[PDB]
Amino acid sequence: NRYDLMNDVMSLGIHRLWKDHFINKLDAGKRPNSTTPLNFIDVAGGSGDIAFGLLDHAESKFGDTESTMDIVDINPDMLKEGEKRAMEQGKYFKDPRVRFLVSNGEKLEEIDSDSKDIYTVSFGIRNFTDIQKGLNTAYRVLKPGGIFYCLEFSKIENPLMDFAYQQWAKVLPVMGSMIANDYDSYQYLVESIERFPDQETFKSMIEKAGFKSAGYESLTFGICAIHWGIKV
Amino acid sequence: VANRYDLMNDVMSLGIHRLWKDHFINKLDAGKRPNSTTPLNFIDVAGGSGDIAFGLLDHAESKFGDTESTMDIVDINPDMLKEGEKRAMEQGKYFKDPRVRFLVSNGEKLEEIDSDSKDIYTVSFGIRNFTDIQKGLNTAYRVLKPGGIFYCLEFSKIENPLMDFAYQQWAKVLPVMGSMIANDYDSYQYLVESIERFPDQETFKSMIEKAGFKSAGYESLTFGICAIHWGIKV
Ligand SMILES: C[S@@+](CC[C@H](N)C(=O)[O-])C[C@H]1O[C@@H](n2cnc3c(N)ncnc32)[C@H](O)[C@@H]1O
Ligand SMILES: C[S@@+](CC[C@H](N)C(=O)[O-])C[C@H]1O[C@@H](n2cnc3c(N)ncnc32)[C@H](O)[C@@H]1O
Repeated sequence: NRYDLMNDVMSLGIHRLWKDHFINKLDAGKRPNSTTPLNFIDVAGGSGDIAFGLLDHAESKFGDTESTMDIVDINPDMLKEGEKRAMEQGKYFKDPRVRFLVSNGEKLEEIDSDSKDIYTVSFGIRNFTDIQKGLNTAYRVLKPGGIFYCLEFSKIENPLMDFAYQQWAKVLPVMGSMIANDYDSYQYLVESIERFPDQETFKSMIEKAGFKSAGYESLTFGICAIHWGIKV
Repeated sequence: VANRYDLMNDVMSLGIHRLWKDHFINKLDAGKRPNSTTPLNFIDVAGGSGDIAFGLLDHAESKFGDTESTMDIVDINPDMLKEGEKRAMEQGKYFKDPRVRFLVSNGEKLEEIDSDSKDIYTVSFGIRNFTDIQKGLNTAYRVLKPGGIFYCLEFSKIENPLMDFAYQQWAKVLPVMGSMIANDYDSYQYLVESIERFPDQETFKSMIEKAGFKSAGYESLTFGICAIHWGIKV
């Protein structure tokens, strides 16, 4: 919930709409005239907004109740909350299709090479101590024709909006400290967005990982962005 | 609609509003004691979603074993009360319960609520939206029994100058991000202005005393970003 709250606050809840757009744009899932089940992997899943979102979208639009989902997070306490959310909604709790896994996105040692059709990472890759290694691991995990999809904060192009965002980013750790004694969380959040490579640099890092037909779509003037790539 | 209100609460308090509400319920400490046989009559106003209402009944059950006290959840917005009924259904508690009623009504008048029928009156972050605050306080006095308790959780005036300074920068930038990210300057500016025009701790206390309440008082929370105000009928 700590990350849920910071995402709610930083984006004023609009991250929900970014996630809805992200899922609809990817448009992943087993088509009705096919019996091959897709193997999803959602890295840095946390409470599971994307993982459950992908599964829900695949069912309602395609009638897919076959595809498997691996939800991966480095933090066991963050993962548990995802499974805790799964029981209360009562849909993906104790489901053979859905696996919760404690693992580092830079390694993913438990995952087999060339085993996954769809890789997603949503607002998590910026927290990786090594972003490139995580991108290389993403490539390793996917099989030919596999789609990499990333939702993450980015660079705001417009100077006025960026200037307003910087002040927002300045006042957040101050307010987080005074009200919630949470300076470190908000400062690390703000600094992780600042350090993160812009739309073009990140695209190059995705290409450097080995992905082809790589591109991006800046959302809400580039406060965040959707990056993609296809294997081979 | 209720999601929108939960979001603005999270954003303005940075998620701390849940700690305010838990302190609010714990401080009130309401419920039929195990040495008593008389159930209490609760009224909750301007909280159709049920955050405080469900919390009050849960607390009374947990601490005292009180599973008999009645609760009237009152909101002017029918959409908010639908969500509360949806919450109660999905919760598996307080849905289709004779103890719990969901009622459409204006908090300034509470016409469907009889005089001297309630033991506890609670309003949480809703009274600042009342077009006339005094009318709401007078009505709260009317529905309460002798010995009835008025309890209020609402945004207030910050008493810590450094917290105030930080808040003023917050209040300026927040609606700007509202306009830029959410395409919604109005809601956030309206929220900031509704907090600004609300009476301070001493003024609101006076208004509660003008309603007729005795032994009135307040406790500032988080440097006075919000406050708990109370009053006892006779
Ligand atoms: C804001 S959340 C993202 C949750 C969810 N994907 C969303 O968009 O709301 C960040 C999550 O990434 C996880 N994380 C951070 N570093 C990681 C790493 N190296 N490998 C896997 N997960 C990581 C954190 O534990 C945290 O739960
Ligand atoms: C932000 S919410 C309250 C937040 C949360 N549900 C709680 O009680 O802590 C404000 C609520 O007060 C209600 N409200 C506003 N003006 C009112 C009035 N004059 N009478 C009754 N309810 C009112 C609104 O419909 C809205 O649902």
